Amino acid sequence: GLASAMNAKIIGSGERSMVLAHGFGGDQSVWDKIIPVLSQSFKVLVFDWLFSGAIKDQTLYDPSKYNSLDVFSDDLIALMEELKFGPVVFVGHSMSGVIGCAASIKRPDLFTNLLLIAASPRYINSEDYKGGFESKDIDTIITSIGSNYEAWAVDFSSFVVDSRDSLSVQRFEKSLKKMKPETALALAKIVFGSDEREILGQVSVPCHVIQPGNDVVVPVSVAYFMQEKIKGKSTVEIIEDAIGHFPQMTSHLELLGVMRRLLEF
Repeated sequence: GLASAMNAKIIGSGERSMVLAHGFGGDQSVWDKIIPVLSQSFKVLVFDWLFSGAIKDQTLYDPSKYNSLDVFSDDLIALMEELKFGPVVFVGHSMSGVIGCAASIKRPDLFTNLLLIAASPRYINSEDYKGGFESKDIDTIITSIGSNYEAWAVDFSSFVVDSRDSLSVQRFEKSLKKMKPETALALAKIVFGSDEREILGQVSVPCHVIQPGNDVVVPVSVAYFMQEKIKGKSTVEIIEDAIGHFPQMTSHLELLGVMRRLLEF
């Protein structure tokens, strides 16, 4: 029953298969600008993660089940199996990047390539690793989500979406505001406090780390960290004029250029 709950759709035709997986607080409409071109060359699976505001039944998401990022890769594989879909080029935005990595370790046979878009294995800074945020900042984000959610959604969307693209800032604000605030909080704990650094060494499927030139959520060094740690073939592609965390919304032709180069279409 995962396909109906997750609003799963396969868009396009032909012998190439792709999955587009949205990130924190989003839904599948984040892909709207690039899905027309991609569907000319790929069968594209899009869906909403069960935390999304787009899920019709907002009571489905249980933080007791969703207590680590690991659980989402199980959902992904189950959905692909239910759809008899694969193997795929998996395109994962943000949290979905490491989710796709984990999925590829669980089922290497389902994943031909991984494209990670502004992905990070860890946001929290330590002595040996720079993720972009101090632990105290992550805690404050979460208490902000849990104190005045709507205000937080306005501030957060303005923080992480290219301020040159007001329409995209508003689209993401809208998506965030559709979330159940308790679900957003539960999710933020496991995403913003994640540590998936150790799984990278197990990734054997070819990987492409696509990184905005200036993203407050992911410092450039994280992209190069992932490339270094990933076992299989791996490249880093910087989109130099990309700002913020949503290049598929705010630098979409640049992103399609990179994808065309990487995937030869």
